[PDB]
Amino acid sequence: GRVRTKTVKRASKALIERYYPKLTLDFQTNKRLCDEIATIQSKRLRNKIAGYTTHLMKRIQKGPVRG
Amino acid sequence: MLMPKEDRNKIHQYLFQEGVVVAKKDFNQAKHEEIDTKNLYVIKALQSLTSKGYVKTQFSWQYYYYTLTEEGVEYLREYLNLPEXXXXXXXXXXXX
Amino acid sequence: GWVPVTKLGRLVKAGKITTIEEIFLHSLPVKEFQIIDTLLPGLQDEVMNIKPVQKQTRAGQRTRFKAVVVVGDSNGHVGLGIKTAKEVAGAIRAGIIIAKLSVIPIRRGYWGTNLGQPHSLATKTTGKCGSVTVRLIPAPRGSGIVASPAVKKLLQLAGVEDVYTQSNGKTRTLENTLKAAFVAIGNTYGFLTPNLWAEQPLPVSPLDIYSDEASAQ
Amino acid sequence: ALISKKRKLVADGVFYAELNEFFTRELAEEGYSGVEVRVTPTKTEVIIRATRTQDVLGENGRRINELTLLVQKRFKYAPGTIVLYAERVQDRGLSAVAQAESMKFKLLNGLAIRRAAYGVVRYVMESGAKGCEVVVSGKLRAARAKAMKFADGFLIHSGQPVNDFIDTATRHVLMRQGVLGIKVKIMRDPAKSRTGPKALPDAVTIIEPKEEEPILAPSVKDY
Amino acid sequence: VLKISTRKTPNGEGSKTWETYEMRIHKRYIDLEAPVQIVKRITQITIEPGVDVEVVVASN
RNA sequence: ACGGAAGGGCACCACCAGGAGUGGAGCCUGCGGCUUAAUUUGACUCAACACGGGGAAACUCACCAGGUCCAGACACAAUAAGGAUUGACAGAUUGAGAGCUCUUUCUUGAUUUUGUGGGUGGUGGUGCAUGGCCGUUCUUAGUUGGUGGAGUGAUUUGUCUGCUUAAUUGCGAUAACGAACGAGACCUUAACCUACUAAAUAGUGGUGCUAGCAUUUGCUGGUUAUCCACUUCUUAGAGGGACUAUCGGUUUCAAGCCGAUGGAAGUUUGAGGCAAUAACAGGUCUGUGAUGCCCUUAGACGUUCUGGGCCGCACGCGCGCUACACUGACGGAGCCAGCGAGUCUAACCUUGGCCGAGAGGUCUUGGUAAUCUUGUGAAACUCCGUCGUGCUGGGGAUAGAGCAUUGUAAUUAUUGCUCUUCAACGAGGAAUUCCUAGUAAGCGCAAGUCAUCAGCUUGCGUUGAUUACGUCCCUGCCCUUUGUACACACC
Ligand SMILES: [Mg+2]
Ligand SMILES: [Mg+2]
Ligand SMILES: [Mg+2]
Ligand SMILES: [Mg+2]
Ligand SMILES: [Mg+2]
Ligand SMILES: [Mg+2]
Ligand SMILES: [Mg+2]
Ligand SMILES: [Mg+2]
Ligand SMILES: [Mg+2]
Ligand SMILES: [Mg+2]
Ligand SMILES: [Mg+2]
Ligand SMILES: [Mg+2]
Ligand SMILES: [Mg+2]
Ligand SMILES: [Mg+2]
Ligand SMILES: [Mg+2]
Ligand SMILES: [Mg+2]
Ligand SMILES: [Mg+2]
Ligand SMILES: [Mg+2]
Ligand SMILES: [Mg+2]
Ligand SMILES: [Mg+2]
Ligand SMILES: [Mg+2]
Ligand SMILES: [Mg+2]
Repeated sequence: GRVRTKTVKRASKALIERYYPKLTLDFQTNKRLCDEIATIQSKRLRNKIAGYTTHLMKRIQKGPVRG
Repeated sequence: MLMPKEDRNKIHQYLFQEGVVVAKKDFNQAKHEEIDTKNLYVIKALQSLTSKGYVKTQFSWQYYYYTLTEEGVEYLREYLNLPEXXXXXXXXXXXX
Repeated sequence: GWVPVTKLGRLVKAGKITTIEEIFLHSLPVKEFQIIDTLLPGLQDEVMNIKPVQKQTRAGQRTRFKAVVVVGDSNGHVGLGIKTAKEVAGAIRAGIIIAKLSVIPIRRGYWGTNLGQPHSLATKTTGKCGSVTVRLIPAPRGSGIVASPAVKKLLQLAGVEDVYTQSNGKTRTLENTLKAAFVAIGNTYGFLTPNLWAEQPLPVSPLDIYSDEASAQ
Repeated sequence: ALISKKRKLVADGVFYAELNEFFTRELAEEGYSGVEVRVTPTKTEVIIRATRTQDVLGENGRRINELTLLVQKRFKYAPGTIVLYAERVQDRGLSAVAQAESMKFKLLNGLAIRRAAYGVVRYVMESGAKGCEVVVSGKLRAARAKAMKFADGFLIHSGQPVNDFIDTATRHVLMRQGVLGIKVKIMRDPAKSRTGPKALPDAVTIIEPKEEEPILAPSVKDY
Repeated sequence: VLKISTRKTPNGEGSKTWETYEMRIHKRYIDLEAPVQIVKRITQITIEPGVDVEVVVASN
């Protein structure tokens, strides 16, 4: 199954907190934003982050998310 | 090792004219690469030698590396000629 | 350089606290071992033991070292530190740290005639670290510390000149004997003699006096 | 001449291994770490990295000359078309081989099992590494053989970066009774990588934003 | 892709596990048309360990 | 640690739903047993038995019957230039052009011989003295600090009820907070790219020159460069690409699971590489000029040479191969792969021409290779025809006779060919192995081995499904609960 790891989610929270205005609900733009404000050592990882970060946004923007 | 001296000469001439020996672990070879005597000779000619100093022995990938020490070249200056090589000088380059 | 992380250490780093009795008086804890470091240098340290313990892992075995350290000047202050770690050296160091954050005050007193500077104990005290109990009794001058080698070193660094020891229980488990020897002389400042009957008016604790110089970022 | 490229590059890789083995035997007492090899338009350059270059580049061209002539005879090089060079080292504390052989010699020079271990460990660690692990197997206190592990710092073991950052060396040490094994492992610092990635393939770094005092009320500047 | 496939084990005990090594040989060519100075310069100015180089005359 | 106790989970080396079989037959092949001059030897439940890359005619080669050789270094000491010592034609003698031994008599010169010391070798023992490597627990998910909490202490918590996941994977619950190893990331390989950079060792369109059917312009070929243009197909550099996207149903409306839409791709995208801590007297001294100790070292356990043996056959066992046919066999005919390999001081891949029923032969050729073999025209398969259920033309064992190839050497048949002999086998008892998508199964092919020999293995692609999309009933494991008089830990 598809469970995102700590290093992933750990990054998403970290990104979101200090970049909420800069980020959107769209995967591809966010994906790009990662190349600027973060230095990720591989593409799959970077997308995976960009993907979960975009996931939280799409529910953050529907009510405050626990952490 | 038995062997004649006219074969035992060329070995000791080569062991100083070049100062080092190719060797290779292969008995029954008949004739070295350079040295026109048995490869068995050259080996057991330099097994007596290193067993009494003079030259050092090194074995890797089925190849002895026969290197002549200090006390060696003095066993040569009595066994060959003069008193005044190879491993001492000669600087190549085609100079052209 | 030591960079304080507790309210206490700041006042100690700054110079707004100059002696340890200030802390014992206000019963403040102590969490940064540098506090007592500054407050009390030349505090000699003897390690008394290193026995190995063993464990059983989800497979075979697991073996590692245990250090017991006492620290003190020899003028009223002592510490006992038990630490066990993966190597000798580190198991020791940590012990010394843990011995110092442990450091305790001692009411030394006269056996009888108060002619010139205490030599034994205020009163009889006793402590018990599981089964082992050590008892300390005041003693004439010249009497010396009458204890087992390991209790004597402890009481030495505690700055004691003479005392009598009765000891009970399995005093072969070195760790427990000492911890009671410790609980013993630490209790000397609990025993309310009639000279402490006088009423004082309670100091106000350097935490409020130097409150500003105790505040952080 | 005239050899299949498939066979040549292999045949070459053979040569490297045959050289590297040799030089490890002869030049062990000089702290030999490794060699490069360079085919050039004429001249072939055998480059010897060793932490004791003088006992290699010997008595004014000697010693290394033996070592050249020992080569021209082996692989049938016409003299001069092959030339042995000499390097020092890139800090022996970071090379497993130079360390491996150090445990060998130290143990050979009679030293103590645990001391030899930690002393190597602490040299690597104080050579700016990220970690070090030295594992001695064999007969330590005789009879039934055991194995001891002396590690300090940080290691990984898993995927690719094991090949990037950590290099190991197993060396056979011949002892009074049997033999022991010397497996030194040295994980270097990705922070200094230079050639390759500068972090673990999962190190996420986030550049910190900036406090802002917004409003300012529109306005505009002209030039 | 050179392929060497053998058993991990020496002797012959244990599960029948296999390993497979590779050597990857990469090739390419570039064609030039240049004379006296540009020919001997370019063979040697462009040189690098591990990289086998070879230049060809022409015709047959 | 264990348990013939409890609760949870996970796993086609577990079962459910099934597929394919194996166990029955013959042959191949390994193991035992037996036999033998020897039938060398390792290994014995998963984790010994087409394993030791163990397909052995010499070799290998360790075993059996016999014959040589020193390559017994150096050092001390003794004989010896009234010659230490070496060699050999002949004959006798021997499998033998071994001068090994002997008959005669020449030779050759300090290099050898004798002895003690000391050494060199050994596929001789010891894997229960080791290393190195490897198998296994492990298709598993586990391991460990710092600071704080608990306990005299060993310890404990952190490392968890629940839910989630392939995962100590995560949400969360939280006397813990924050982290490192393992898992994940990572790497490889396979899928998409009309976007970039390119191409006579990759292709394509046009153009010359030329062939044929048609002739209404056309359709189909030939031409290694006729000449030009390009990069779709091929190759490989640089990047792009997916994140489980988007919507929807569930759920602490959390991790996540499910569905539908698109998408090259939505099972960790598929498949591998790597892989922590700790452990086992698991295998290997017969891989090693890796190695302790013992053993032996010139009537040698060293080495080499001649021949035999490892394959010897009342029988037990395992891996296989070929089959019982009509969804087939045989004969024609159609004709499509991918992974691969290949000759320098050498005889490897071999087209083509001729010869030969065949196997194979002979003269040439290209290729150190995206260039020559080779579009590796592979088999399954497809069409048409013959056979017509009969141990039949299914099946091809056993055996006779002959021709060729490898090799010094084919007998105890190396292999290949041709004719003839035409066995058991009519679906395989009790049992039992393997598997979830280009998979299973069927099909062959290259590569390892290799002088010759694959019924073995490592990979490759061709044809291509039924059944599941689950559970703990069986069998293993894992965590937790629990008992213990175990700790050399239920051998
Ligand atoms: Mg009692
Ligand atoms: Mg990791
Ligand atoms: Mg991994
Ligand atoms: Mg079933
Ligand atoms: Mg069957
Ligand atoms: Mg059968
Ligand atoms: Mg044989
Ligand atoms: Mg033989
Ligand atoms: Mg032998
Ligand atoms: Mg063992
Ligand atoms: Mg974890
Ligand atoms: Mg072209
Ligand atoms: Mg054309
Ligand atoms: Mg669809
Ligand atoms: Mg063997
Ligand atoms: Mg056999
Ligand atoms: Mg038939
Ligand atoms: Mg047919
Ligand atoms: Mg019939
Ligand atoms: Mg085989
Ligand atoms: Mg219990
Ligand atoms: Mg218990």
